[PDB]
Amino acid sequence: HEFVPLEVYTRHEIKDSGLLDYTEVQRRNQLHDLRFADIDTVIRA
Amino acid sequence: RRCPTRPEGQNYTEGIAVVFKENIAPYKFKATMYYKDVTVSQVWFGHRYS
Repeated sequence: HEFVPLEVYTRHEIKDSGLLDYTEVQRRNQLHDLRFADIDTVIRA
Repeated sequence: RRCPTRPEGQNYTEGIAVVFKENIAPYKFKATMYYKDVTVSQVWFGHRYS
């Protein structure tokens, strides 16, 4: 007889069951300046 | 003596099954966010520096 690997929920499913992930939210939020702003430019007058 | 007999044997019914489990995965969809970053900066300009 052969037993296949069977499980109700995977690690990915359990981790994604969370409504919010702090890691992903922080990752997306801290890229805000690199995307919607110019970090390097300096304006002097 | 009366020798014992085999059991009746289980009456097995062939069929097709779909097994459902409780859904924990959130309902996902695509949304679009419109907003405005308003940044007001106060600067003090010194003799040599700002």
